[PDB]
Amino acid sequence: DLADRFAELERRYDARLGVYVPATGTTAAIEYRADERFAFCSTFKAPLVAAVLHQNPLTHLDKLITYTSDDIRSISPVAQQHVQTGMTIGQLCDAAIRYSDGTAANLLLADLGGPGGGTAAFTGYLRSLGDTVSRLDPPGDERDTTTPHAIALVLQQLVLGNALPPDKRALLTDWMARNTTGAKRIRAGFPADWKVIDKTGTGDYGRANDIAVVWSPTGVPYVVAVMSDRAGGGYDAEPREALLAEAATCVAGVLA
Ligand SMILES: *C(=O)[C@@H](NC(=O)c1c(OCC)ccc2ccccc12)[C@@H]1N[C@@H](C(=O)O)C(C)(C)S1
Repeated sequence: DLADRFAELERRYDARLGVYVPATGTTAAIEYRADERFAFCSTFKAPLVAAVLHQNPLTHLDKLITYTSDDIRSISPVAQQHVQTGMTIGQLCDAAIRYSDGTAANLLLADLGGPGGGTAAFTGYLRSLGDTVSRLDPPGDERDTTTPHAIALVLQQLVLGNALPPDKRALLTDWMARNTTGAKRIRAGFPADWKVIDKTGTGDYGRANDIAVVWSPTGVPYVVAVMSDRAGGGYDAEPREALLAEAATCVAGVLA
């Protein structure tokens, strides 16, 4: 049984784990806590970049955005070394996905505009793709959570579907392919000849997420959503990337 392995991982890492791989032609859904809520964390940044991409002509990626000292409130490795010059929407997009740049995310939200610095327009974007589950706005807390199941179906639609026109779908896909942050999660649990694109998230209460699209060596695709937290260790509990790698390995197994 596959759920025994997963429960084993949860015991080992003293974690709660969430896994969802949506069904295909010959494969059934892989699901484990696939319907419980977990924080979004940085993972929202991927569909956030789709939101922006969808919303505008491609040449909008060339609009220059200025931001100051007070705009830099979270880990922002790219927004630090630009604050002077400014940054383009495309550069912010690049930074949001590939480096999980928090300031880049907050500026891209602000670009979407509307109430709540853009989080309503954002949620609106998710409703439009049939996601009634997620919500952007404390383990368990309703706010800024999604389910392994809801996010995986969102990513499926963005990377393998008609949510974005080929050209814009491509741009999203490329940024995730060249992610710098996911080396030790889903990537690590799949053989080197499977091609894996992903966006990660990480937070307090030992939260660690990875959402990905994978392609078998013969080009068959799957969406893989892995979400976890470790409330057992309190606010300052450490994220366990291993747990994510391991789960992926167990998922790599079934799909190989
Ligand atoms: C999005 O998850 C980012 N995470 C954090 O900035 C973050 C955090 O955010 C609340 C404002 C709270 C606690 C921690 C603890 C340790 C690292 C980061 C945070 C960025 N994304 C992460 C990712 O895995 O994609 C990251 C690159 C480690 S920071």
